[PDB]
Amino acid sequence: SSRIAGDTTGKYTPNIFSPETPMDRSFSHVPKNPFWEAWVFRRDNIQREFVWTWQTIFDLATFVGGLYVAMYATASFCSRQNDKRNGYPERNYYFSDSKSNFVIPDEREFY
Amino acid sequence: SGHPNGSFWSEGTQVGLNGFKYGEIPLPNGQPRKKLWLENIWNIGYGGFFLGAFCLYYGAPPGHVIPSQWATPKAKDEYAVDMKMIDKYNERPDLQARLSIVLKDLNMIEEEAYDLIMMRKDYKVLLGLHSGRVPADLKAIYEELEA
Amino acid sequence: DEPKHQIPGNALDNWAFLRTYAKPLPDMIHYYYYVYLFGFFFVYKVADFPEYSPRVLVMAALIGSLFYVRRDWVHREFKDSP
Amino acid sequence: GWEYAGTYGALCGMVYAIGSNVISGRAWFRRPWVHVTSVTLSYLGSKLLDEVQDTYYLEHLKRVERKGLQVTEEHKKLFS
Amino acid sequence: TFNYVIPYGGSSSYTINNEPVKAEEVTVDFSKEPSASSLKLADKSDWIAYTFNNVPLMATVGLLAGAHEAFLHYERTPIYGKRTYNIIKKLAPIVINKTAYATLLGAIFCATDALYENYSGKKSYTSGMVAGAATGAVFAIGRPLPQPLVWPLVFAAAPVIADLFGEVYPESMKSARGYGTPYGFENLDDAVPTRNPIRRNPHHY
Amino acid sequence: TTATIEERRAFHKEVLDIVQSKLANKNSEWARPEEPILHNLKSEKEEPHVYYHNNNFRVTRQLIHFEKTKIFEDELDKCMRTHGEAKYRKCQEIAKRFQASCRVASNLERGPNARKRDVGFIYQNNKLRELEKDAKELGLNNPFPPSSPRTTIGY
Amino acid sequence: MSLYLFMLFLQPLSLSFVSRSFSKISSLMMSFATLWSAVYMWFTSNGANQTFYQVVSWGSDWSTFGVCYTSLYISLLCAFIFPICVILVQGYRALSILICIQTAVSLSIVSLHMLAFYALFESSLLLFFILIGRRKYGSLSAAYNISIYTFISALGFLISAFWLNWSFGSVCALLPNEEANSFVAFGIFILLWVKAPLVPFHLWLPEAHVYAPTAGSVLLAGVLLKISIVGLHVFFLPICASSIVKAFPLILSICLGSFIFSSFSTLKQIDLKKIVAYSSISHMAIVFLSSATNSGLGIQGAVLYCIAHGLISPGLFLLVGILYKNTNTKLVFYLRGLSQQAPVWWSVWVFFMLGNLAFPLFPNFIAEVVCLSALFKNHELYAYAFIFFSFVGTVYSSTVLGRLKGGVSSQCVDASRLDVISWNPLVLATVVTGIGYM
Amino acid sequence: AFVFSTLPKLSVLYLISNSNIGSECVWWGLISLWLGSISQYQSVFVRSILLYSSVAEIGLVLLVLQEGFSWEAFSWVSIYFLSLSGVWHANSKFVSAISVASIAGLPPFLGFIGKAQILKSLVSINLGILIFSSILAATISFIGYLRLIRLMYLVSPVKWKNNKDSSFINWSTWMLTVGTLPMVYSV
Ligand SMILES: CCCCCCCCCCCCCCCCCC(=O)OC[C@H](COP(=O)([O-])OCC(O)COP(=O)([O-])OC[C@@H](COC(=O)CCCCCCCCCCCCCCCCC)OC(=O)CCCCCCCCCCCCCCCCC)OC(=O)CCCCCCCCCCCCCCCCC
Ligand SMILES: CCCCCCCCCCCCCCCCCC(=O)OC[C@H](COP(=O)([O-])OCC(O)COP(=O)([O-])OC[C@@H](COC(=O)CCCCCCCCCCCCCCCCC)OC(=O)CCCCCCCCCCCCCCCCC)OC(=O)CCCCCCCCCCCCCCCCC
Ligand SMILES: CCCCCCCCCCCCCCCCCC(=O)OC[C@H](COP(=O)([O-])OCC(O)COP(=O)([O-])OC[C@@H](COC(=O)CCCCCCCCCCCCCCCCC)OC(=O)CCCCCCCCCCCCCCCCC)OC(=O)CCCCCCCCCCCCCCCCC
Ligand SMILES: CCCCCCCCCCCCCCCCCC(=O)O[C@@H](COC(=O)CCCCCCCCCCCCCCC)COP(=O)(O)OCC[N+](C)(C)C
Ligand SMILES: CCCCCCCCCCCCCCCCCC(=O)O[C@@H](COC(=O)CCCCCCCCCCCCCCC)COP(=O)(O)OCC[N+](C)(C)C
Ligand SMILES: CCCCCCCCCCCCCCCCCCCC(=O)O[C@H](COC(=O)CCCCCCCCCCCCCC)COP(=O)(O)OCCN
Ligand SMILES: CCCCCCCCCCCCCCCCCCCC(=O)O[C@H](COC(=O)CCCCCCCCCCCCCC)COP(=O)(O)OCCN
Ligand SMILES: CCCCCCCCCCCCCCCCCCCC(=O)O[C@H](COC(=O)CCCCCCCCCCCCCC)COP(=O)(O)OCCN
Repeated sequence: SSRIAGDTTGKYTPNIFSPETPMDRSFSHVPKNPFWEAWVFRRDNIQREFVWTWQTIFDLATFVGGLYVAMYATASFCSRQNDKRNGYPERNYYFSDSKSNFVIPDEREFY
Repeated sequence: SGHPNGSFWSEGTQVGLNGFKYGEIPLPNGQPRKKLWLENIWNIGYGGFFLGAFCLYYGAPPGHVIPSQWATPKAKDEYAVDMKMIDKYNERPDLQARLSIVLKDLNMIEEEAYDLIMMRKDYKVLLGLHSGRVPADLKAIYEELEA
Repeated sequence: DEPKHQIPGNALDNWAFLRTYAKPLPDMIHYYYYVYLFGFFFVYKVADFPEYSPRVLVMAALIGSLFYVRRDWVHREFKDSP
Repeated sequence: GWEYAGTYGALCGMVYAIGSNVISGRAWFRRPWVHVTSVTLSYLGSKLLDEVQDTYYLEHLKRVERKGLQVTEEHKKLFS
Repeated sequence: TFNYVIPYGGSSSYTINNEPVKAEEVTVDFSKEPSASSLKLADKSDWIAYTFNNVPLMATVGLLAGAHEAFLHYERTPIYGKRTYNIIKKLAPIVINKTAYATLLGAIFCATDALYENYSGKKSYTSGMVAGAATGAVFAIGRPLPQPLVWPLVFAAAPVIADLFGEVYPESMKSARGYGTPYGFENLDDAVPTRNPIRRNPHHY
Repeated sequence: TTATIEERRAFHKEVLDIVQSKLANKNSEWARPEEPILHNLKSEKEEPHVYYHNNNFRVTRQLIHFEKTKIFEDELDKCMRTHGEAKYRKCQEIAKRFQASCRVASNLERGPNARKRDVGFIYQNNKLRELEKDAKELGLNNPFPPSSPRTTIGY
Repeated sequence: MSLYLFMLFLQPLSLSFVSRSFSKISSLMMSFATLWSAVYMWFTSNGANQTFYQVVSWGSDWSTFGVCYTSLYISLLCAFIFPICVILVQGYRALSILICIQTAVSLSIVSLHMLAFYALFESSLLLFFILIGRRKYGSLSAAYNISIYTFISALGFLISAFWLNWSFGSVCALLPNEEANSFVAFGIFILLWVKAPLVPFHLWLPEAHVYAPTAGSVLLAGVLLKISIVGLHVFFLPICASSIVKAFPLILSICLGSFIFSSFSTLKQIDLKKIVAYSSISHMAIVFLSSATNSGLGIQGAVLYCIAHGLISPGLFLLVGILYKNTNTKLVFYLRGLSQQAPVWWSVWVFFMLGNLAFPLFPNFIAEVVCLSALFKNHELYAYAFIFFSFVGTVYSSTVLGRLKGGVSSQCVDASRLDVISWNPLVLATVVTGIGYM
Repeated sequence: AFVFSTLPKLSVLYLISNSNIGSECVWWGLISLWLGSISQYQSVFVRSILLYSSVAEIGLVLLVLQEGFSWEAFSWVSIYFLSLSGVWHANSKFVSAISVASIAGLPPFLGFIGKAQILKSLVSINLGILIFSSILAATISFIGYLRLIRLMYLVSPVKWKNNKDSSFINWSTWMLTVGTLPMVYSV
């Protein structure tokens, strides 16, 4: 019911007319399950079940936007500390409103 | 149980192939397996890459592949000069006071005194002295320690 | 058989909704004629319009885009009734 | 202008011949006469395009000098 | 720099400044200055006056939208069949309601903008965002759940785009010329012009 | 400090002369300069020839600094391994020099956002000294520790 | 340099004249010859020439090509990984598409002109639209995603390049120009934001990798993600440093958010290629942030970590492709007992997964140490944030390994001689770089 | 359709440039750009896609020409003629694919140069709204061009008439591929 397809000698021919099923690469293919396939389809196409609810907005804001806000605040604090550490004047960052034009330290200058 | 013949130093009980490497079946008469089309080209090309990389990493003159190799002797000479100068700085307290005045104008703390001795020949100090940012006393202080 | 997307709604109800697009179709020259005429006169009048702030212009464009009704929408929903 | 215009033109004539053969289903070596003709005309055309570009470059230089752009002798050397 | 040892870019001295030098000897401008009507309309001092000056744009847009829809309805009604109902009684509510609601939205936008700028006392992005937020809130009074969020965001975002690309963008790139020497770099030896190029005359249409 | 356009163009011409002088004789170490081109330009990018030359000089200097720091570390390790339990006393000087070399190498080209490298806790120690002086003279109570004689093996 | 460019132009040229039955052999020989030409370019590149090792121009500013530290590493990496792509791909159509893509990408790396960089890099726009949208195994949605994302980001970059060419008069990197404008800085930045997958512009990469062929995935992960750092070191940092320092808190916000959310999204994956593709996105953020510090450590560490990624992720993608050939499945839940069924494949899979988790004997360790050191030079908290959330990667990698390792399976799915030949160079390069020959 | 969507425009552009017919209003070119892009994206039939592309591009070219950039519009009209020649006289899929790529503005072909001229002229006049709109509308139009590529090679088997009368079609495709590097000086 089966036969060896591969030939190391190089005399390989595919027996498409052979009564016996070749032991080709498809021999070892996984059989698969109907419900697992539908679970895969459901999980990939989870945007179909997306619904805007106040709970969904709450979750998205509190975790994603919350983490962005926390990271931005921490980065701003670190920049302020580094400016105090280095001796630089308060730097004009994009959303900080500063009446100083200091952006890039002059290498030649001693701070 | 135990060992097969009762002796640990007896011939192995398994004759044949433990497994089929790459899944290939040994030929009946001992005929060698025909080599794959890519084997020669693959070995030549990738072995050439690795051999050339080895040769260039080790054969090449210093500073050609690894720039830091070039700097090693120059750093030795600079280390000797810096050693002499820092030793002279520790001995002479009059120079310490002058470098204290130089440091303050450069917004540097006193402990950075060794640092200034180590940045004698650098973009910052060399150009600041020309421009006027660095006090001209630093030139004389450097010279008094044999430059 | 393969996993497939669920189609909301019944087959005949959806087909009935789609069949409401099969209505007498006017020819587009009637709309185009009026748009051409009023557009020519409109371009003549625009050169006399007062200069508006960019912010107001953008808000007016947004309002116009929101208020614009696609020609198909009127097609499906038109009723010859009071 | 460009110092590699003729070589480019010859290669692009080869591009014409081979592409015309491939689009029609023929092999690249088919219709050999088309190759020579394409190469020669493409080389001549690339050259001619280069002189045309240079000539209008020089005309623009003359115009801007008349208008008041103070072009130096080296800048006049930029435009052949 | 293009090396792994020292930082890329460069730095400019803050103490050292470079004297401005004119891009050309004689400057001829083909860009006309703002008209007095533009300054009048842009004036937000009196919020009522500012609102009444800028609403005709919104009313115009609402009238075109209503006319479009009303013509789409009129085109469909059959001339060959006599109609029991009056067509203008059907069509007038369309145009009138579209124009009125557009004018109301534009009025909220302009009034809130002027009121915020007066109270804050400064010209800022925030005035446009707040006026847009209020206008989008009025847009979504009784609308389903995503729309209370999305319309305030869109209507607020619109003035941000208008400010960013209508005011900040032109002012950021006034100095750049494209002819002669680069604005930052005049030390470089480039052909220096007696006069700036005039690619077109001041417009008059 | 103000730069007129005339002076800027004169420096441009002089830099062209420098480039011509360098071009006359071939040099295999052209991109490893031993001296910078001195200038008073607001931005070094204004004169491209000075920019690249001084950038190469800075790179050479930093490579030398790195190798020097490795040297200093080697003698510090040897001195530590030689003395034994007397290391803290006898290796104070060599550690001092090694940490100074580390600070030089790091701080000269730290970058726009990078902070100063505090090898040996010298800047913190100085800050504590200033704080203690001010607190004592002004009668305040300092919530921070007083300055330490030694905080690391050297500095 | 000239030899490398000539060979890069020769590879697509050869396909037109080959017999169409010798195409695979000729393509493999051409790929190895290009690798040798790249080694020659490295040989003729003297470290004494500190700014640029080599610069060549062929009659115009657009034809200006040059190699620097970043360019040389990335070009050697692409020339190293291309032959593996060549052997994995069968058919004249596929060979033609992949050769044209590689020629365009490799010409982009050495280009010194922003407009020529744009022209060469986006020439491979339809080729991926056709490649990812191939008949049976491709998805049109993914091709649309990648094509549209690339088009919008590259058009913004093009607008910034036009403004620079108008103002300065030149857009070549070798001419020193500086700008403080934020619009032009954002125009250049948006390309980097999209090409290096950075949240929320990372959605194109997953769909592309899953529905691209194994050779296509190998090239995409290996060098096309690295094109962002060539653009950053060559065309953004020299001119747009003021804007990166002005926006550094925002840059850190976006980078660290990308790291965290990509790590969390990886946990929700059931497809092996998607797991590797999301690991790539989390890995890109450290590179982008380390370069953005504009320090000597950051640039070197980023290029090193790019090399480490371009040696580790192609191996994982290749192993997954081999397993999919053997099993016709990519779902982790179908695949069990792989340790017993495929000991040789499992060993290399575990080795490369350890490499992706940045264990010491792997190049990812050295690269990560350097990048974290640069972040620590900026601030302590910056490094601490990245170091902690690295544990999320361990969770999903360990869960995947545990799911694959054991169970009951009735299929011997182990790699053949061709497959082992395919990954041997990557394993050797990984070891050699791991012991410190970075 | 091909000859009367390209040839008439050159005379109008010359008349506008030479006789100073320019207006300060940018609404019409902006409306042309946005309407053309959105209608191209929403149009099912292939002829409408190609027709709306011209509306968008001619609106953008009108915005450029009002500001006095005559040279760039005179190059754009010729590059557009060559680019549209192949898609309109569709005989081979590959020629039509190159033509559609050229119309999109895609880098390896001469169409990139022609669009680049117009876009480069835009950044000079420094009108931000126009540039932002240009980017977004260009993306929207690119989706329709991608629809055109999809229809030929990625939807169904395609069989066309064997109308072997490619008088200048092969030359036009050759010119689109080749001409990029000689004309690179323009942009
Ligand atoms: C009595 C005669 C009746 C007419 C009365 C008026 C007569 C004309 C008088 C004067 C005419 C000149 C001025 C009129 C406008 C020019 C248009 C024109 O004439 O073209 C010929 C046109 C017919 O041409 P066609 O080729 O047969 O139709 C092509 C379509 O495919 C048609 O097919 P379709 O309808 O089936 O498909 C429509 C499609 C067609 O697409 C368009 O309409 C393109 C319009 C885009 C904007 C146009 C450029 C705007 C620039 C304005 C410049 C001024 C301000 C400057 C600063 C602004 C900066 C942007 O759009 C849509 O799908 C619906 C959406 C509409 C806007 C889309 C943009 C949405 C953005 C909002 C985002 C918010 C959503 C967030 C939440 C989303 C959740 C995910 O005739 C008209 O439509 C005129 C109707 C007049 C009503 C306009 C109402 C407002 C006008 C001013 C506001 C400007 C915004 C434009 C709104 C839409 C206008 C189309
Ligand atoms: C790049 C940057 C861009 C910047 C700007 C770019 C510039 C833009 C513009 C540039 C445009 C370039 C792209 C377009 C290229 C033009 C298209 C094209 O390639 O041709 C299309 C066109 C398409 O031909 P087709 O596909 O067969 O379709 C036409 C049908 O047959 C329809 O049939 P039909 O009824 O219409 O027949 C009429 C026609 C069409 O008939 C034919 O085409 C049939 C073939 C003609 C006879 C075969 C030609 C014999 C010589 C060919 C040499 C091939 C050598 C390869 C093998 C080596 C053999 C040893 O007959 C003709 O050939 C008229 C020409 C008369 C010459 C005939 C030969 C005279 C005897 C040889 C003279 C000298 C011999 C010296 C040495 C000879 C041995 C090497 O090709 C021709 O018509 C060929 C005309 C010339 C024949 C070749 C003569 C060359 C002279 C011999 C070589 C000596 C060295 C050359 C230098 C010195 C010159 C004297
Ligand atoms: C002097 C001594 C001689 C020494 C030699 C020196 C000569 C110098 C070079 C001369 C060599 C001849 C050139 C080849 C001519 C024919 C090429 C061809 O037909 O393509 C496919 C052809 C093989 O296709 P095929 O199997 O025979 O069937 C084709 C059927 O006709 C239709 O089959 P289908 O219906 O099934 O279509 C399926 C299609 C799937 O559908 C698509 O994907 C269509 C997509 C639209 C085009 C692709 C957009 C992206 C292309 C990027 C360009 C690639 C280079 C990237 C480098 C960056 C450059 C900035 O897939 C393909 O066709 C292949 C995909 C990859 C090829 C795309 C590259 C072709 C670019 C345009 C070709 C030139 C035509 C000129 C026309 C001449 C007059 C008619 O050639 C190849 O084997 C690979 C392409 C080789 C590319 C070299 C062409 C140069 C283009 C680079 C532009 C640089 C400017 C030009 C300067 C050139 C140097 C001066
Ligand atoms: C399918 C695989 C089957 C085959 C298995 C192969 C088995 C491999 C054997 C493991 C090798 C372990 C050797 C580790 C040492 C690394 C070798 C090395 O790097 O060579 C050094 C020379 O050093 C040595 O030879 C080390 C001696 C190895 C033997 C020492 C005792 C062996 C105990 C192993 C402990 C090693 C721990 C090291 C941890 C990093 C090169 O010297 P340099 O010229 O200075 O090169 C520059 C440095 N750098 C590489 C970073 C660029
Ligand atoms: C610097 C150059 C770059 C700038 C570009 C613009 C300048 C253009 C310069 C080169 C122009 C070359 C134009 C090439 C046109 C291609 C030739 C052609 O079309 O021939 C046709 C001509 O078709 C005709 O209709 C013939 C009638 C006219 C014949 C030619 C008339 C010549 C008039 C004299 C022109 C001389 C110039 C006058 C003085 C300047 C034959 O093809 P068909 O038989 O119709 O079908 C082809 C079928 N198939 C290919 C698939 C096999
Ligand atoms: C619609 C979308 C958004 C809706 C939902 C948003 C809800 C989130 C709001 C809370 C977010 C966390 C708190 C951070 C913001 C606090 C308020 C900002 C003001 C601020 O900067 O104060 C600083 C907060 O401390 C700080 O520097 C930050 C401390 C908190 C960060 C650490 C806590 C989480 C750690 C997890 C890792 C994340 C960070 C990784 C680096 C301390 O004031 P100051 O002395 O700096 O002076 C600065 C002058 N205002
Ligand atoms: C294409 C940009 C469109 C923005 C997209 C954001 C997401 C859309 C969501 C809609 C939300 C409405 C839009 C708000 C965006 C503004 C950012 C808020 C920051 C902020 O509030 O500060 C203002 C300035 O920022 C500003 O208002 C100017 C900042 C410019 C916005 C950011 C530009 C880059 C964003 C691109 C992200 C990627 C593009 C993909 C969309 C206040 O400033 P103030 O002067 O009033 O001081 C106050 C004195 N009263
Ligand atoms: C809301 C968070 C921000 C999201 C961005 C996250 C991090 C991106 C940073 C990229 C780094 C370089 C980019 C330069 C700046 C981009 C955005 C920085 C934040 C920002 O919007 O600052 C604004 C200034 O920038 C501007 O005025 C222009 C903003 C960018 C324009 C958006 C689209 C431009 C497309 C142009 C295409 C190419 C055109 C070339 C001619 C307003 O801040 P402010 O200083 O006014 O302070 C007022 C506060 N009270």
